[PDB]
Amino acid sequence: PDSLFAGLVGEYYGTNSQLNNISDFRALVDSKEADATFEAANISYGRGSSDVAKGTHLQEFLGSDASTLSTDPGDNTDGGIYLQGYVYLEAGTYNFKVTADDGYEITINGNPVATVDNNQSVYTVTHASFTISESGYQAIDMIWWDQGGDYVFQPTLSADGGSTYFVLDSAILSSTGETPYT
Ligand SMILES: CO[C@H]1O[C@H](CO)[C@@H](O)[C@H](O)[C@H]1O
Ligand SMILES: [Ca+2]
Ligand SMILES: [Ca+2]
Ligand SMILES: [Ca+2]
Ligand SMILES: [Ca+2]
Ligand SMILES: [Ca+2]
Ligand SMILES: [Ca+2]
Ligand SMILES: [Ca+2]
Ligand SMILES: [Ca+2]
Repeated sequence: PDSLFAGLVGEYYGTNSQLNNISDFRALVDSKEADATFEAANISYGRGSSDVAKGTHLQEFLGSDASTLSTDPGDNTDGGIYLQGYVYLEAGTYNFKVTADDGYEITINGNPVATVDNNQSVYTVTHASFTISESGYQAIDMIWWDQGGDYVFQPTLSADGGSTYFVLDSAILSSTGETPYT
């Protein structure tokens, strides 16, 4: 049975190879078991320095979510996270605005809705709008990585045409698509 919690299922992967793009990180995820798992209940991570994959930097980056880590990974040069689960959204129009170092991809109901397919120092992109056709728990997944140096990841979402944005957190996240009461 899968744990029901108000968050996404988190997996962390580290590597001593260079992560240059989304393909490289997804290949890392498919290559092995997660180096750690966690509950992603407050998806606003970092900012920090001196490589996410070194020392306790992952714990610092994950902050409020670090207390759910399954283990303390050893050192790597490069690393990233894969989050998957569900997000409660009412039918309507939305767009992401993401602050990140390095890149990332977010999908909703299997369709990319926010993509940065390269390394970058901290940058904020306002992404194109997408529609939700039916109110309820939408499938969501995210990948983010750090090739080294600084690291930050804060996807925010707007329901009102970019006037206000919110962090994805325990108010609307579900690990399985059932209603969490945690
Ligand atoms: C040179 O380092 C800078 O740029 C790279 C991307 O090239 C980022 O990954 C890193 O965090 C940032 O500090
Ligand atoms: Ca895997
Ligand atoms: Ca460590
Ligand atoms: Ca924090
Ligand atoms: Ca905590
Ligand atoms: Ca730069
Ligand atoms: Ca690297
Ligand atoms: Ca970096
Ligand atoms: Ca505003």
